[PDB]
Amino acid sequence: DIVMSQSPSSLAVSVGEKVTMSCKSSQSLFYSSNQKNYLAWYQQKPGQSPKLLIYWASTRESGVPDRFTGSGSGTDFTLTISSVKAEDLAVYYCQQYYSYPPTFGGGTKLEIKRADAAPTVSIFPPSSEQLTSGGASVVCFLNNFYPKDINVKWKIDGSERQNGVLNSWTDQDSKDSTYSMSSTLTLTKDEYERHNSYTCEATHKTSTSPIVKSFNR
Amino acid sequence: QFVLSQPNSVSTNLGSTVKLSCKRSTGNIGSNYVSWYQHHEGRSPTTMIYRDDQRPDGVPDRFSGSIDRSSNSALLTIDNVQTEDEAAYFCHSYSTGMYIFGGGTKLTVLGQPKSTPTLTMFPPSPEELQENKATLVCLISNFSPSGVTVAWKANGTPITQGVDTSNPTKEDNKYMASSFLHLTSDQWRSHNSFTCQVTHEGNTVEKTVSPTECVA
Amino acid sequence: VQLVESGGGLLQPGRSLKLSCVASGFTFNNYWMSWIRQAPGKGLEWIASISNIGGTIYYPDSVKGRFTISRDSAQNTLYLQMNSLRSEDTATYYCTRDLRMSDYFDYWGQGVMVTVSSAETTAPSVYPLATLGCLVKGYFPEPVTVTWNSGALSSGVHTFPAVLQSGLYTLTSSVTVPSSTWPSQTVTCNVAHPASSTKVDKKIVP
Amino acid sequence: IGYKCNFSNIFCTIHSYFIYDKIRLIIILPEKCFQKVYTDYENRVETDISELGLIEYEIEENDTNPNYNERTITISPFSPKDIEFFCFCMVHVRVLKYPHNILFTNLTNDLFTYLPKTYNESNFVSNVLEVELNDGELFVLACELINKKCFQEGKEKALYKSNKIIYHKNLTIFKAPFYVTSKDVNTECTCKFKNNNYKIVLKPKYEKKVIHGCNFSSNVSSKHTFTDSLDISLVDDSAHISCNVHLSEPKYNHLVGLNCPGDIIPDCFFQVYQPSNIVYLDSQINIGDIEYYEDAEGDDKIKLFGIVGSIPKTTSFTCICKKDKKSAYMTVTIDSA
Amino acid sequence: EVMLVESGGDLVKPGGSLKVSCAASGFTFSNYAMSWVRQTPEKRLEWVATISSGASYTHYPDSVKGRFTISRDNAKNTLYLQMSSLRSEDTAMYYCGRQVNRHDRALDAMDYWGQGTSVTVSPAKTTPPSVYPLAPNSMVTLGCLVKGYFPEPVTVTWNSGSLSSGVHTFPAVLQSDLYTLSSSVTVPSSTWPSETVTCNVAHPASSTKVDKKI
Ligand SMILES: *[C@@H]1O[C@H](CO)[C@@H](O[C@@H]2O[C@H](CO)[C@@H](O[C@@H]3O[C@H](CO)[C@@H](O)[C@H](O[C@H]4O[C@H](CO)[C@@H](O)[C@H](O)[C@@H]4O)[C@@H]3O)[C@H](O)[C@H]2NC(C)=O)[C@H](O)[C@H]1NC(C)=O
Ligand SMILES: *[C@@H]1O[C@H](CO)[C@@H](O[C@@H]2O[C@H](CO)[C@@H](O[C@@H]3O[C@H](CO)[C@@H](O)[C@H](O[C@H]4O[C@H](CO)[C@@H](O)[C@H](O)[C@@H]4O)[C@@H]3O)[C@H](O)[C@H]2NC(C)=O)[C@H](O)[C@H]1NC(C)=O
Repeated sequence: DIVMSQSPSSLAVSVGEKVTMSCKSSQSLFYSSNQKNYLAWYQQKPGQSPKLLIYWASTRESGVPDRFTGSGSGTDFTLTISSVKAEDLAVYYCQQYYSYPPTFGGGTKLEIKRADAAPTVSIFPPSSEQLTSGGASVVCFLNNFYPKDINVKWKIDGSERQNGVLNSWTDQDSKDSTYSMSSTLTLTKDEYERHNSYTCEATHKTSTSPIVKSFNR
Repeated sequence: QFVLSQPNSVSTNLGSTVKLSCKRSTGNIGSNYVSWYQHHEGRSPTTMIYRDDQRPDGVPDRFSGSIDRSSNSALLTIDNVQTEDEAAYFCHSYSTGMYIFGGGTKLTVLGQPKSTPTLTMFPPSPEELQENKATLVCLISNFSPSGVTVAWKANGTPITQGVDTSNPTKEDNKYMASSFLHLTSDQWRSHNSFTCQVTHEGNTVEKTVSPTECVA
Repeated sequence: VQLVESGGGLLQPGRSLKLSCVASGFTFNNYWMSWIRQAPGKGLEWIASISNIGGTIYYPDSVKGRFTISRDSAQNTLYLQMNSLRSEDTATYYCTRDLRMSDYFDYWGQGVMVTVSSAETTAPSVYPLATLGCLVKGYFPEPVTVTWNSGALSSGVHTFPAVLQSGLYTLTSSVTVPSSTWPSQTVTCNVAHPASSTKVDKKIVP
Repeated sequence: IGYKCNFSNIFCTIHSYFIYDKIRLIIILPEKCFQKVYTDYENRVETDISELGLIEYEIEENDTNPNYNERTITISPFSPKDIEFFCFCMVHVRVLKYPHNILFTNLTNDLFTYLPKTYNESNFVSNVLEVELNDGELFVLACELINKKCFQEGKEKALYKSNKIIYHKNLTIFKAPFYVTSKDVNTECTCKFKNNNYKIVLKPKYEKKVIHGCNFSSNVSSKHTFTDSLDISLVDDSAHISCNVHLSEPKYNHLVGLNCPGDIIPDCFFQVYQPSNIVYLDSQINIGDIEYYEDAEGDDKIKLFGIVGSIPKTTSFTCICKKDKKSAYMTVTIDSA
Repeated sequence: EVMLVESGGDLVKPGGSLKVSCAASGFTFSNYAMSWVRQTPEKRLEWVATISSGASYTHYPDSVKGRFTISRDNAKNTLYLQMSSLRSEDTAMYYCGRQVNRHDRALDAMDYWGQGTSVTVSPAKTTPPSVYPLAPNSMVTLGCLVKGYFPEPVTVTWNSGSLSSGVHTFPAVLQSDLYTLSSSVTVPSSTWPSETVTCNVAHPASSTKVDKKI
């Protein structure tokens, strides 16, 4: 076995800079005669399969951007992106193939610093065919904002409640480079047919007021 | 896997038509070649019939084969039985690495007339009685042919164990054979009836002895 | 065609013997070979079969491992290496040439005899019986001589065959004499075993 | 041992793929043979052995014997062309090319630049090399063994066996058997070099079981796939059954055999009917290197051989499968073109 | 183009067995050796197994030794993997990757990776989802809710894959032994309700396929 200590686990950079992926192996990966290293870096795009970048810890694959110039020998190995782009915000993996078995790294997510943007909240009422089953759930669609740090509060007839609420956070986009989030106000049919005003408030850094969108039956 | 059932002994007169069977137990006999061989005593076995019915060059037409699907048995037919035909005959079927043989029917040529056996009995000697042992002797002589069967009996009950019987040998113009019966010292004088019956083609000739005998 | 058989003799349990079978005339590597034996008073039994060169070899389960067939092309001979012999193997062994297409044996060999017994060569014990006959009980190996008055009684000499009771032979020899000759004259039974060099004389008196 | 031709104690015809074999002659034109050669026989020319297509050769002249001045030559399997060199006194020799791939694992100091492609220690995986071999091939290596126990043993309790394990010079060579029966077979060669221990493990590829033959077996689950099948348990007792393979190609990489559930007559595939006409196969085909293999699926009987190369005469032979009174004929017809 | 299309994703009770294929296309299959790797739900990669060029050699790690069985059919140019005595930890996304053979070595990097087919190990039998539309005047956002299903995953598209610009599909969350997710697509306000958008949901484990329009 080999342990592939790869740091940092999280990383946030800006557009158009250099960042140094770092990974260190437990044992050396340098043949004496071969004079090469047995390390491979892979790019696992979010919602996608991984793909190889550089083999032999230096030589790059065909179709790999020249900005990706890996480095290192023996134990420590470092990959570098000469000019970061908005298309390669992927978790980079550090894999060895020096001896059986081949183990991978922890991954280095490429979160990115983005120009601050506003969230586009949108509330949706439950469906009529949904009420027939016996349930009633309201969803407020927040999407395309920066940063990811946000909190959504659910108000029902003024008073707040925290009983059974879903929270889904997305990944950065390749064209707009933003985050998104949804939330579900799960409720029974008998409980839904008592109140008439349903509101969801989100707390984003752009505005000081809780960005609110509501509906009245 | 099957058994070739041949009878035990047959006797013929010069110039007869004799059929010799070879009954297969399981499986159709019409799928395994049977081969009839002639084994004469004091010689090596020869070959009379092969591939069911064809016979080798040097086998007279007297010898013939025959497969009967009804009785599931081959039949070696020997016409005009000659003097030298007194020998044992055998069948042999082969299949998938299994060479199965028959029983070996002993064909007898009767150049001599019918003859019943002359019996002779002998009780244990005094010196053997001293050693706490007894043995009876049955002398079967001048009988022909040799399709014989022995039976030692004690007080009517057929004694089974402690009996040895020699096959009919040639010493006279007709055959000769002998049989023995081991006993205990006290077990001989225990019963007062011993008999030796020989089944000679139906005739069960018999003789007897008794512990009350002439002494001194 | 000719099959020359060799070997054979007296052997005790566990011993091993190799029987040879020299071929003659035919093309040796073009005919299957086999070994067939017959025990005294029993039917023919197949023992081993070999192919033309040695691609296929069968044995019956009775001699599984105990026997080992062999054949040599250069010297045109057949072999049957038998181990751990038992009393059941007491038989005369024959080698045959077979046609695998006709499933039969065309030519056979002389057949050498094989004796498998744990018997030790010992002398007999005579017993007079009263026609008068002697009794030769428990003798080995075959044979034994029996005479009356050291060869003076010519007629009536009726010596019976031998039989294997419990590993040993046993026989009787009677002589029918006229009624007037006994118990008048002295009737002498001379018995000798030339194998063990003995000579016992027994008279007959009841 | 090797080929030999004697002219002191007719035509000495020889042609084969020579795996470091020694051609023996006993005593001659043109000039001194094995360095002078009768290439163009009609123009009667004298081409030297240096200006020929063979990669590695070794020519030897022995006069030490007080009766003959013998001439010998060793031919490495490394030959990129089919070279034909003659020398009479008649002794014509055409060195054939080995049709199989060659895997050279050079683990020695000597820079072996004769063959470009080669394998060395970088291909090892923690001092382990797992080589796959096709139906028939040749694996070469150049190093020095520890206690010289190599390429014969096997640790899966199933020993990988070869047609020829040839040990000349400092080169261990393995000749792959054209058809090995077992599913798992292996061989270990523990060689040492540069104070490191290297283990070369060899195993066969998924053998294309395309036996140009006939399967009269009454079984479906067979480890061997014949190009022709049938059951023999059903025919008439007097129905002759004819399975007649015909092969007609320039080169041959074929496997020919049969799976007979009954007995096989004659002792195939060494002996065959021409068509009691029992002839020998190697002489009937007239090819030296013909491999023979046999197998037994329980009670089924498998007998086959492997022909590799050209063939001099249109040969036809016939083997027989006999189950009880039933019969099954098979006719192989190898054409020559 | 190189194309490794995997197959064989479904739920198994702990102890069951499953075979996953990988139809390789567009290259000399017997020329290059193959391998499998799995990615846990935690996005952790593990090496599953690797097979030789002609299936003579195989390797497995100490974790799945004797439990999984890699195999390749170079006649049909497809790779396989037979998993047995499965545990809950065996739940991952199993990738079919082709090793590099430039330099002839048994252990190398994966030149090309496959789409990946995920498996799941749980005793809860597959329950089909309930598709509920979500309708709301500028740059109108459209929603589609998928509630109450098991197990992961579920494919969602809009207009059979015609709409992709500015479309978000929100991840699945675990609902007391069930799952639930939703999706949002943004369109120009003139295009709706004048033209029809249809949520295209698909659940592989239960062969479910719902096409509910907004
Ligand atoms: C066995 O086979 C292997 C594989 O063919 C072979 O491995 C070679 O090892 C040598 C060293 O032993 C490597 O050769 C070079 O060594 C020098 C030393 O100064 C380095 O500078 C080289 O690195 C440069 O390589 C490129 C060409 O100059 C540059 O573009 C690059 O940026 C580096 O600066 C290199 O390490 C060599 O790498 C491998 N072979 C290959 C194909 O990589 C070995 O020699 C064979 N023999 C034995 C006995 O093992
Ligand atoms: C097995 O045998 C092989 C075959 O020889 C061997 O691998 C070979 O090693 C030699 C090393 O001498 C390599 O030769 C090189 O060839 C390149 C171009 O072909 C040259 O540029 C090289 O010369 C450079 O380096 C020299 C220093 O040594 C300088 O003097 C020179 O000016 C050049 O800068 C060098 O000659 C050869 O390429 C390989 N490969 C092959 C296929 O030949 C191997 O070492 C042997 N041993 C083992 C264990 O494998």
